[PDB]
Amino acid sequence: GLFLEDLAVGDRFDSARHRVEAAAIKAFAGEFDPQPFHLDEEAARHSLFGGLAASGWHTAAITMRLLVTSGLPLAQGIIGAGTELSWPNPTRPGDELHVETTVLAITPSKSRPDRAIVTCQSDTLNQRGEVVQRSTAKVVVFRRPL
Amino acid sequence: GLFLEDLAVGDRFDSARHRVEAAAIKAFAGEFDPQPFHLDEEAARHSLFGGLAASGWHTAAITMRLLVTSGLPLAQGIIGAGTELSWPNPTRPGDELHVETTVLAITPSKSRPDRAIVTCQSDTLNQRGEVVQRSTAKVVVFRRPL
Repeated sequence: GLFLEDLAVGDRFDSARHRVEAAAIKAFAGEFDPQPFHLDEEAARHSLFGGLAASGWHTAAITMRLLVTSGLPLAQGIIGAGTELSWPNPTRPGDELHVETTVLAITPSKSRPDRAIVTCQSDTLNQRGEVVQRSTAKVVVFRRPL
Repeated sequence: GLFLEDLAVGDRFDSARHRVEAAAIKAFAGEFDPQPFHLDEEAARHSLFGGLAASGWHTAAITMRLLVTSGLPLAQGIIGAGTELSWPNPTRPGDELHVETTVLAITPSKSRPDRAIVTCQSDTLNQRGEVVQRSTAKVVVFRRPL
C-alpha cells in the first residue's frame, strides 16, 4: 500500500505472471475486437500477424489487471489521466506475461498539494524478454491521509 | 470496405451506439480492473469518481468494438502501431457511447509503398456530447491488392 510519499523517480515494480491462452484471446476478441487475426488461427496466418495474436486492447486489459493486483501497489488505486501506448511485438497464445513498471517523474499539483501526477512506464514482457506493450501513463497519486 | 486510396486527411467516420450498463462495468472490471470504484456503487461514491465509473480500459475496449464493427470501415481490418490515449470524463452506467473518428494525416511508407501509417483521432462521446475517451492512433493501412 504505497502513497505519494513512498514513491521516487527510478522506482521499479514488478507484477506476477499471467499466461495467455488461445481461447481467452478469442473470447476477448469476439466481444471487443472481432477481427479475423484475433479469432481464427487460419485467417491469422494470412495476415500481418501471420498467426493468432491477441488484440492490443486485450494485452492492455491484462496489463491493467496485473498492475492492479501486483504490479503497481498503490494504496488508493490506479487512476489514469492518460497514456502513451505502443505494441512492439504481438502477444501470442502460450505467452507468459508480467509487467515491469518504472517511475519516470513525479509532478506535484501546484493548485492541490495533496496529490501529484506520477509518470509510470509499464513494459509488458513475454518469456522471451520482448515487449508486447509499453504504456507510459500519468497516474494521479495522493499522499496518505491524516 | 475502405482501402488506402479511399482515405483523405479530414475524413470523418461515425460508429453505431452502445449502451454501458452497471453489470457490464462490474463484469469487465472484476476481470481486468478490479478496483472499488469500478466494482461497487458505495465504494465509488467515496472516490474521485464519486459514483460508479467504467474502467478507462473498458471504455477503450468498447471503443475498439465500435470501431471494428461500424466506426472505422477498413477492408483489411484495424492494425494499431500505437496511440495517444486520454479519458477526459468518466464513463457512467446508462451512458450511450458512439465514436467519431477523423483522419489527421496519411504518411506512406518510403520503404514499402503499398502501405501508409494513417493517424486516426477517435473521440468516444456520451449522449451529453462529452468526450469519455480520445485515442489518437496510428493505423497501418494498405492499398487494395491487385
